[PDB]
Amino acid sequence: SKLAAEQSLAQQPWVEKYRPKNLDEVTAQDHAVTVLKKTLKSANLPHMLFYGPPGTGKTSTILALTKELYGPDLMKSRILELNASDERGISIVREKVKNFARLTVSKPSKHDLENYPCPPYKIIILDEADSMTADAQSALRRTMETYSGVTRFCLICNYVTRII
Amino acid sequence: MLEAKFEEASLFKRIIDGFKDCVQLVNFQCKEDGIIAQAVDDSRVLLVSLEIGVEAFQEYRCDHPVTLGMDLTSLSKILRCGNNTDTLTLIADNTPDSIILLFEDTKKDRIAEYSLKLMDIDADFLKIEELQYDSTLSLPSSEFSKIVRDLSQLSDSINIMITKETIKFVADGDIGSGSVIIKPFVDMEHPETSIKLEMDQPVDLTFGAKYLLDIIKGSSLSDRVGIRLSSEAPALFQFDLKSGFLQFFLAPKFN
Amino acid sequence: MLEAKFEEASLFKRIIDGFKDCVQLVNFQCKEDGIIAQAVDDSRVLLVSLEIGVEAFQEYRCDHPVTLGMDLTSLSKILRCGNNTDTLTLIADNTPDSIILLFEDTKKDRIAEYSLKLMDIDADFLKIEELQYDSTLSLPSSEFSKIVRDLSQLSDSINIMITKETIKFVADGSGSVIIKPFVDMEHPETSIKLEMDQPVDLTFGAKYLLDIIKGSSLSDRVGIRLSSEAPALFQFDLKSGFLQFFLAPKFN
Amino acid sequence: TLSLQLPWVEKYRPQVLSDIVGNKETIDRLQQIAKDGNMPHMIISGMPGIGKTTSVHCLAHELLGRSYADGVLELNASDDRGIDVVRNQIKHFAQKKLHLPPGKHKIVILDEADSMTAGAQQALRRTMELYSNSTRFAFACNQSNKIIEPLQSRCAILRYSKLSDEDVLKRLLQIIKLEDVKYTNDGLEAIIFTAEGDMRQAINNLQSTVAGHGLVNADNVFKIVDSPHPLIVKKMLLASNLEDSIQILRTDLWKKGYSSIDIVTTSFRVTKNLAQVKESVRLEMIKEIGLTHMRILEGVGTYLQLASMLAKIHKLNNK
Amino acid sequence: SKENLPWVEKYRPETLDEVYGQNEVITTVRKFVDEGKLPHLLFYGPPGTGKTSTIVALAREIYGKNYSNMVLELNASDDRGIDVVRNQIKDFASTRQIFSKGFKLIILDEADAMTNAAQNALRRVIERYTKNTRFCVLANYAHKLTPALLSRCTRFRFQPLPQEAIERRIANVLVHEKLKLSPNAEKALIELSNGDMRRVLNVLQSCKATLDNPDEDEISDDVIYECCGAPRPSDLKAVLKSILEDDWGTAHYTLNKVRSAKGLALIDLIEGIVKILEDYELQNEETRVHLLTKLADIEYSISKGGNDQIQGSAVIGAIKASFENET
Amino acid sequence: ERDNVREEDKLWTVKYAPTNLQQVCGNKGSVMKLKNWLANWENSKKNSFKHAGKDGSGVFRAAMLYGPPGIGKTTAAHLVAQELGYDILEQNASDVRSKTLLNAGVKNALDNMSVVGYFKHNEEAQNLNGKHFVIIMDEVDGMSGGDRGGVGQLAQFCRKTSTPLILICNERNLPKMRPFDRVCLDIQFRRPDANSIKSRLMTIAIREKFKLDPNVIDRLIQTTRGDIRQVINLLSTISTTTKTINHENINEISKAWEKNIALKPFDIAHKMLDGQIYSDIGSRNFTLNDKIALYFDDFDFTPLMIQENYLSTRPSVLKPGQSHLEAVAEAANCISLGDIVEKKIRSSEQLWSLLPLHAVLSSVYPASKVAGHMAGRINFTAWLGQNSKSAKYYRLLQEIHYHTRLGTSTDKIGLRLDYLPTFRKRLLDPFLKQGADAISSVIEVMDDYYLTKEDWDSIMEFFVGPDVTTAIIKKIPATVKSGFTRKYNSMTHPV
DNA sequence: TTTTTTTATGTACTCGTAGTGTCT
DNA sequence: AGACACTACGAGTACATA
Ligand SMILES: Nc1ncnc2c1ncn2[C@@H]1O[C@H](COP(=O)(O)OP(=O)(O)OP(O)(O)=S)[C@@H](O)[C@H]1O
Ligand SMILES: Nc1ncnc2c1ncn2[C@@H]1O[C@H](COP(=O)(O)OP(=O)(O)OP(O)(O)=S)[C@@H](O)[C@H]1O
Ligand SMILES: Nc1ncnc2c1ncn2[C@@H]1O[C@H](COP(=O)(O)OP(=O)(O)OP(O)(O)=S)[C@@H](O)[C@H]1O
Ligand SMILES: Nc1ncnc2c1ncn2[C@@H]1O[C@H](COP(=O)(O)OP(=O)(O)OP(O)(O)=S)[C@@H](O)[C@H]1O
Ligand SMILES: [Mg+2]
Ligand SMILES: [Mg+2]
Ligand SMILES: [Mg+2]
Ligand SMILES: [Mg+2]
Repeated sequence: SKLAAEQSLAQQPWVEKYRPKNLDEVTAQDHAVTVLKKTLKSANLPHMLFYGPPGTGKTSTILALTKELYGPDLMKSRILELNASDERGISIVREKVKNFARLTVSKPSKHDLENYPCPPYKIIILDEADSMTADAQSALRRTMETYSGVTRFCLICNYVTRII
Repeated sequence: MLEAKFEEASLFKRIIDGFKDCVQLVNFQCKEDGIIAQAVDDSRVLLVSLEIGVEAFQEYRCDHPVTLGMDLTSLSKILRCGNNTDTLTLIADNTPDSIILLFEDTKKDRIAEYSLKLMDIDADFLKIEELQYDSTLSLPSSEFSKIVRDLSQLSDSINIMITKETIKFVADGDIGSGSVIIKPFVDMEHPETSIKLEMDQPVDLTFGAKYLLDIIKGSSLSDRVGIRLSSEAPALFQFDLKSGFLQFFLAPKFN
Repeated sequence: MLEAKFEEASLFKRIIDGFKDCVQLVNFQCKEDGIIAQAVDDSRVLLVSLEIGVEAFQEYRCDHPVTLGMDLTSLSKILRCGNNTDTLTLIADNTPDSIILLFEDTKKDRIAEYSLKLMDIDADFLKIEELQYDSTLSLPSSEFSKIVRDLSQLSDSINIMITKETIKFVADGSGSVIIKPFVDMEHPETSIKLEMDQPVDLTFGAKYLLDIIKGSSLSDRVGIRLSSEAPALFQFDLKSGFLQFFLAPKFN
Repeated sequence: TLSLQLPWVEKYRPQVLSDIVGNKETIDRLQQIAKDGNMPHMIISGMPGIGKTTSVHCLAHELLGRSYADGVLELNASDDRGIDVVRNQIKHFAQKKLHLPPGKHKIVILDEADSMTAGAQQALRRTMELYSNSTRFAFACNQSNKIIEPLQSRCAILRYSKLSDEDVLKRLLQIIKLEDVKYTNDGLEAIIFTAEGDMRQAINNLQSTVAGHGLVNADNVFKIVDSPHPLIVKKMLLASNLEDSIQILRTDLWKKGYSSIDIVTTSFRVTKNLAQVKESVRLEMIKEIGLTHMRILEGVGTYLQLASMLAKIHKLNNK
Repeated sequence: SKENLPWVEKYRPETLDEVYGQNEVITTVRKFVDEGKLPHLLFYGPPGTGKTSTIVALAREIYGKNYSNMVLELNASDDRGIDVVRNQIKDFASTRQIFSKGFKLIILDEADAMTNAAQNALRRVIERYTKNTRFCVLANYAHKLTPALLSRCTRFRFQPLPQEAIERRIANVLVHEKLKLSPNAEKALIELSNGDMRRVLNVLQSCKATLDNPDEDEISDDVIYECCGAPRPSDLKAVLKSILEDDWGTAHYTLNKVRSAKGLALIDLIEGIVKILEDYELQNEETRVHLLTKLADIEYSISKGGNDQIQGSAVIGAIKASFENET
Repeated sequence: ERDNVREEDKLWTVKYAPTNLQQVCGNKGSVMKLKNWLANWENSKKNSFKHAGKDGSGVFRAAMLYGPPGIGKTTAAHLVAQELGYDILEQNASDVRSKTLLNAGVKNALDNMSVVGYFKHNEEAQNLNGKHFVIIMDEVDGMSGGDRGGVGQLAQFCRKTSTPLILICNERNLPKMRPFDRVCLDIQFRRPDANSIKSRLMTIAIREKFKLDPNVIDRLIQTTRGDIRQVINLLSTISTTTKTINHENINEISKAWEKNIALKPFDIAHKMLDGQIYSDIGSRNFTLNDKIALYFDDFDFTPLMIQENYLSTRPSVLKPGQSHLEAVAEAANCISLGDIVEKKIRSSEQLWSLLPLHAVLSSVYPASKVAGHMAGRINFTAWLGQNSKSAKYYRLLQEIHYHTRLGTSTDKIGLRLDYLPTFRKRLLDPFLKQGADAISSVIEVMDDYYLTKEDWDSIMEFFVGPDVTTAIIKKIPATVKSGFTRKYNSMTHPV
């Protein structure tokens, strides 16, 4: 269980072995993680758009934030990670993303509420949003604007100009 | 918590078949009196309202009023994986979460535990059918289905006219024009074939055929369709279940 | 203003279903004697005519002769709504831009009217003056439907031979059925009669015969008249009139 | 707020051919045709908001009298108009028998005929040719080029033109007289200026100004309706100095909320439809505008790109 | 609860009195709905101007709290094709209301992403059913709409929010939240918004979270600039002065230290230098042509990546070569 | 009452339609040819269409008519069928015409006589072919098309029939009309002459109480572009208000009834490369909007047609101090820019809103740079055939590389550029120097890399320039090649 | 005077195995 | 009870695109 994961991390490349697991391991991107830590005590996480050069820690930051928010148990049930290795046309955005956003948040267990804040919303992260077509991006507008009470959107990209 | 154990399995299957391809997103409400659910069509033209009391269930236990929203496609997919000989059990936890549909066989230990993830629909539960109706009538299900799917071939609109002791269904289209005139009469050896009609004012109003063709699908539940019509009032098409009722509120056309 | 009334809608329903697939538009003339209607196939190969007199109608009123050009698909859709226990009534007014099919039920207070819009058809009504057919035979319609369904599954062209008081239905693998004229007194319905003057050699298609034999529900006996230089006549008897089919042969 | 009133475009929609202030020639032609009968197949083309649908509707109404309900088949772009519809319903209507006066015919109105598929348009040829003695076809479109030549060969072609300021002014004065609205000459002039030969847009802007301010004045009209988009773009491109064009782009277009895509598209359209400069200068300007549009579409749409486009256009104009 | 929504969603206007910036449009719309003469509306404007909020508050004022049921709201998130129009919109327009008496409202939000066939089918739905229903089309780009559909609706242009309206909304938020804001900080906030309320609300929430205190202090310009990562006017003008006056090596060192000490971006510095040099009164426009062309080229190259040092040196050299002609 | 027709209720098109072959306007040669072909039809069928006469008609059992719309193809065919004593069975695109539908309805009529011919006339034998069918299929070009459809069914029916089969279409040179290339006798109805149309117009004018001078009919025809039907409709439409049109109101009449027809992908190349259009006078007559609409008439071939023959003209818009080579280089640069634009258009994100820009960069600007006279002939774009050939060669090279990957461990291009110059000398060269006893070496070499006979034949087709094997393989003695191909199907090869 | 071209969502047509209510 | 007309959801084929 835990020891197997420790050994696998110890037998992984240094890029993935030393991936920041908490919002404290990030060294230089302090302005964003300060707000991310202060909103961890509150419950008003807004829709976020991470942009910058490659290798600055956007994916690591959002993963550490989702972990510190939901715990290793709700981490697998209250997240929706859509990367560039999947289909992200208009059809996918309209069916899958909208169905997940319209879903209700999963009930936390007894051990979850004791150690983690467990916010009343889930997170739909979209990694590498540069490859998303403009129509599939415009389809996300009302999807993220009306279901903000139950889901939160996190876009990640390198060129902020590629997003409408 | 919520425990709703049915007596059979095909009952809920036919209940969902009544409006399978009619609406999409429903929000059931389970209280101490029973399950009640109203759902608006995608085009916001008709409203399905179903109420099943504690009579159709074999066991019923509801602590607090719970609201479970779900899509009818996923509900149909879950219900199709259940055998017609199994026993159905709806379970809900303290807070509203994925409803547990349990299929329990009566002879072999077959525990089919499906978990349907809920939706988050705006629970805009209104209070409807609390208004006085100008004309009320009741007629067998088969006759209504026949008339509807016979007039739907001549046109796309159906005008219903209630005059003094006179019911009239008119279909005016392009290839032809049909008109059926049924008269109120009550039989004694067959009390179920009677066509009752209590009218206070003449009613003249048109509906669409694409919606009547889906309303008549509910004729598999009951055999006496009640129809309530009035000027500027939703047409009430009521099927009477053995425990509750399933009523479709259809919006009349604009002349 | 014409007003005709049947005893039951089943008669007219079967009459229409007998030839509902060979033609789509048909001109029903209406005189004092009865209703006559002929319709040519869309490929102009099969002409279906029918005549029904007053004996089949409970009531009949036709002040002046009038031709009603009506489609068969819409008429079929309209007649499918009626029930077999209803009394069909055809009603038409002066300048009949439409025709009313009225269904009355005798034991319930239900009156179902259906107004159908007529078509504007080129009424090139050809005369049906009698031509002396070389051979005139008659045999029950059921065996005719069976033999045509048998030869149809083998090929498309069906050759008919009337020779030396023998009938030959051959389909080119290659199948053949030979029929003898034998008159039976104990069973007058299966009496295959034949009057031959010249030996006839005709050749028809598959779909035409398949659609003609589907009308083998009004009469238990069909009469076939053949000539080398004239189209074949397949007559089915009715209670009051008759339903004739006229089929053109194939090249030699 | 329980019920609303009909707009002035629908309320004052002409119901007779005399109330149409469009092209006098074609209107008088349709009037004489409806008065004598024998309406032929026709295709009416033009721009939106000049009286094409109303014209054919008034024609059919005055030609059919009370038999309009049973003799006119109206099919819009909102209804299915595929090959199946033309095969079944249009053919059944053309073959349908109807006793009409000895000078009238059944009319098939097809609104937005430029949207019908090629199969339906091809199937309609023999449908309109075999029943041309009891059924007539009237198409109403915006582009005659979208209708195939075989269909156009069997009908008359009526090309509706833009409504001059005189006709729109007369219609607006008639509407004001029928509505008793306080107006001013400069307000009506501004309405005509912002309408650009669009009668429907003119009536809509007039009703909006009336219900929003009460008095039809140039001030209120310009306050509720901005200046035409293509004219400001033309004035920006035709500027003699780079500073003037930059100031125009900044104040009139960028500070008022006009997106970069709309600006570059209007610039392309104006340069294409321009006639003041030579063909080669217009081609170079279109080339630069397209080079800028290729960056605007990639998400690099900012004020700096439009400023650079204007600078390159002025450098081209700098001999 | 509403206390969990983001500030952009939490402070969404629910009535027409909470929609600032648009006064000529809001008053005319209120008069339309009061006198009853409500035509087909076309709200065209940039993102974050308040079109969706305006139409939602309008439908709320028209139908009451029953807005979500008496109004058909379609957007780009929903499937909007020609068959979708033909069935849904025509059946909604042709029939009557289920809950009350009155006209119907079809809100086609973000209708600039609809197909041309859908608009061609809808343009005759708007004209045929116009006595029992209405159409409101929201758009950011007026070029994606056909002229036929564009001519059937009354066009209302939502101007970018001015200084006074954004300041009023900021004051309302500062009353609703236990937060204080500096005057110069407020001005800088107005400057980096371009009339976008969403950006203002988002960065206000971010600076409130940045305070790291129980909010007994004030939010200054430093907090704002460190939150949005935007360059300060001081560093902007210092870099511009070092480029215009100092040597190549000195200007390079100044740009490097300014962009590396605060972690600023080259695109933000480019935009700031462009905004500053816009007020510069110069000689013959050739220098302005060269400056604009080279800066736009460098911006388009930055929009695709590359070497940041090479692009910074390119900016310096381009500005220097452009101002070398102004002599 | 219903049979009673009214002349004021019929269109001028149908009330003045030709009732006999002597009233058709122009194209007498085509009508006479069709008449001679239909008259000699049964005589040709009697000899299985083997006998051929001086007219050249009799070998094709079916005939096709093609031309612009409205010149009288259908009327001529119907009149010939009526005057030759035949029964007309007419079908067209308005009726459901598919493969299954044609097999159901029409297929049963190619070898079956009519049924109404008997009822019409039997007492007097005017002609033996009165009981015969003629299948007049109008609007053949309106079918669905493709691999599945009634087009191929009719093309195959045109090969086996015992009844005349006339086909009418408006567009002949179409891909869907390709199966009809060599199966039916093709007749072309062309632009009718002005004299016959002039006489017909004079007749219908004096009949309709309408004044008309013969000086306007030429302009009417040239604006109508050979369509008597549109001329008749124009006369019927304008005569109701203006009863005289000689030289005053003809300007507005022509400007209002101009035929806006799309040009063929070859006429667009001629108009685009026309030097007069880009002159100072021609620019304000054929505006830039018209030039862009020219490209938009067919935006799939116009850029290719321009790039094909933009350097095969004599420019007349050369600026002072600019040679032909400079203009051609600028046109090629703009062609490359339009290429980039087109790649951006037909790629992901579907940037089709850039189509007007691609109009100028690919078609308008390169034509304007090189506009002038046409030196030779307008050559069709050869880029399509070269692309098809290169794609086929890439497929073959991919097969060869996937066969020999087990030994080469290189890329497709790395094998084409490097391995083939040695594979040629390994396989083919021993044949030119060692006779027929070098067969075992070649077999072993091709086995060591899993080559095949088809692969061997495909390898020798990649080399160009001074190394072409199309003659070297023919120089090889046939005995050596026969021994090689015989040894190939004998020895076992491990795939 | 003539042939072809990668892909991406919307639109329209077609055959078509399939699921179920009905009649000899 | 079963056969077969009626039928409506689904895979395949193209056809445009300002
Ligand atoms: N701020 C950081 N602190 C510590 N390690 C970091 C930081 N940023 C990146 N890393 C390291 O770099 C690895 C990659 O991090 P990522 O978050 O995937 O980079 P990135 O920003 O996603 O770049 P992309 O995916 O190409 S846009 C992490 O697993 C860490 O080992
Ligand atoms: N000549 C006119 N006289 C009076 N009102 C007119 C005139 N032309 C247009 N209108 C008004 O504009 C409204 C709509 O006109 P339409 O005929 O629908 O426009 P159109 O010419 O058909 O262009 P479309 O429909 O957008 S392709 C009418 O209801 C009238 O109120
Ligand atoms: N005029 C305004 N007054 C007050 N708040 C506003 C105003 N405009 C925008 N906002 C705020 O910004 C949020 C988003 O407004 P929207 O109306 O959704 O923007 P929009 O005008 O529709 O532009 P889009 O949706 O990007 S096309 C609202 O919920 C408010 O919090
Ligand atoms: N040569 C002609 N002389 C006289 N009238 C003609 C001539 N050609 C056509 N017409 C008229 O045009 C009408 C229709 O001619 P058609 O032959 O049907 O046209 P078409 O040449 O077949 O082109 P289509 O129908 O678009 S394929 C006829 O009834 C005549 O009134
Ligand atoms: Mg990443
Ligand atoms: Mg119109
Ligand atoms: Mg919005
Ligand atoms: Mg023709």
